[PDB]
Amino acid sequence: DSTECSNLLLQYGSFCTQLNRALTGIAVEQDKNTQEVFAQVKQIYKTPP
Amino acid sequence: QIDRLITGRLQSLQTYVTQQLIRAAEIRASANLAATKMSECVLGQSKRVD
Repeated sequence: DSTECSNLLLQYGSFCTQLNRALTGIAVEQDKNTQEVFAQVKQIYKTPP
Repeated sequence: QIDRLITGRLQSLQTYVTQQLIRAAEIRASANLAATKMSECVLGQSKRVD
């Protein structure tokens, strides 16, 4: 919430965007890992009583 | 002023190269898996499941 710090920051290009994009990529990769490791079965079988 | 532009552009280039190295490493891993699949599943008959 510093206006002047922003103004100056915009003179350095798209660094901020590139960083944010990278972190978004890793974040969605984590949900991909959990999905691939566990969701290997189509149905939810039940234990016979 | 020139020194300022040089430092900035140099840093942006070094960042690019770093990202390319990481991506290349991941592609290498993929290629290794592809080579294994070609070797075991095409040139023969794999028995391991899934």
